[PDB]
Amino acid sequence: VEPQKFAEELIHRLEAVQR
Amino acid sequence: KVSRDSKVTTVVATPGQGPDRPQEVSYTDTKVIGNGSFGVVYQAKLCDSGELVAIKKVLQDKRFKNRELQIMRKLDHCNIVRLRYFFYSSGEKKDEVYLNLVLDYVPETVYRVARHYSRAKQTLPVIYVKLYMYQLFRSLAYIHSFGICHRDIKPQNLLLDPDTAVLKLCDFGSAKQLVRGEPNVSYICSRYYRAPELIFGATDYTSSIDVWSAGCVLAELLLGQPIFPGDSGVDQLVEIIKVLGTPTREQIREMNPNYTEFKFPQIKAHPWTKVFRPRTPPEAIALCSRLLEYTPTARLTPLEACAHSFFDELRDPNVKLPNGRDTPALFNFTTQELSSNPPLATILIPPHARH
Amino acid sequence: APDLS
Ligand SMILES: Nc1ncnc2c1ncn2[C@@H]1O[C@H](COP(=O)(O)OP(=O)(O)O)[C@@H](O)[C@H]1O
Ligand SMILES: [Cl-]
Ligand SMILES: [Mg+2]
Ligand SMILES: [Mg+2]
Repeated sequence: VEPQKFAEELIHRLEAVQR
Repeated sequence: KVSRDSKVTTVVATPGQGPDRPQEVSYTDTKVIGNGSFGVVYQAKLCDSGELVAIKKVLQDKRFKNRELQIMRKLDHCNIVRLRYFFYSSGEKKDEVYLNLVLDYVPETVYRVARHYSRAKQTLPVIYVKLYMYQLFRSLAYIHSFGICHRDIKPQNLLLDPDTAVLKLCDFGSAKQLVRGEPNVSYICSRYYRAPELIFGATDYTSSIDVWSAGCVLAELLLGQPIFPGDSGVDQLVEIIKVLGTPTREQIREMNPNYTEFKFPQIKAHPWTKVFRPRTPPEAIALCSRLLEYTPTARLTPLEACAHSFFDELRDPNVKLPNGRDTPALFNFTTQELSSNPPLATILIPPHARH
Repeated sequence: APDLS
């Protein structure tokens, strides 16, 4: 689980749910 | 050796405690109460005593470090399932060596009891929440005092005797004696119950991951369903952030320093009182927030959790079970399990409990 | 899934 790839997915998910 | 009497299976098995002094053990009434890739789980009746036992049969020769037998042999606690005997036999795979663990049989689990209330659309009464959560923290305090981390805390691993309301922790196939400064596998918990440091791929975690799993169990009991579901680690992490809010840079560094320099969007925290139902006790919410913490060192220790005000009802001298029986043993603390914080015995042992 | 040997 490379941190670069994992962080990108998490940011993309958090942006979608962000107000 | 198998001989007729029902079919009586006779083996020479080693008792869990004391030095290795194997003795003949006879049992019958064998039936499967579980099955998985680990091996097979059987129920049996001991011929001598007639007591029911569970026999977990596994192939303890594999790539993974198999500490299960050695960890269980050291454990002797009223909230941890006892290992009566262990022996070796031939398994389904020919020419292979299978380990057999003979444990006290326990009929139910926290998950099975909880699922009934979910199906019935009721809520698990808070007295059972206090009783079950309190006994789990005692078991965690005991194992953690030896430096052992369960690494698989979840409702399916919490056995119940609904008559006595006694909880027994089990499934030590993932436990490990964590060594400060020795890396560990980061994929060690189960879905919905992995601490955020585990989800971030940390290999330097501690026993506090068990405390996070306990908080997940506690929220699940209060909620009626898992609080952080999700197939993947990102999915579960999104659930956590949506409740706890985006972790700070210092909180991220406490979990895994490799992620400190990423720009995670700031998501506002959802208040705990809005997470659960309006009828939820305030002290349960208070205990939950001190368990589900981003920074692993901020989470309560298991011994500290037992002293929480949410468990004050259990320390009441006139507390009784819903069925009428007196509560199980709750204040018979040994100095071993009180090692981390001996002064907590002032709160842990109520004045009536001392004779 | 214990620690790999
Ligand atoms: N001593 C026991 N008595 C009754 N049921 C048990 C016992 N041990 C395990 N089980 C059942 O077997 C299931 C699997 O748990 P266990 O065998 O301990 O670990 P694993 O899930 O790795 O096989 C649990 O959900 C539990 O209900
Ligand atoms: Cl015979
Ligand atoms: Mg299990
Ligand atoms: Mg296991």
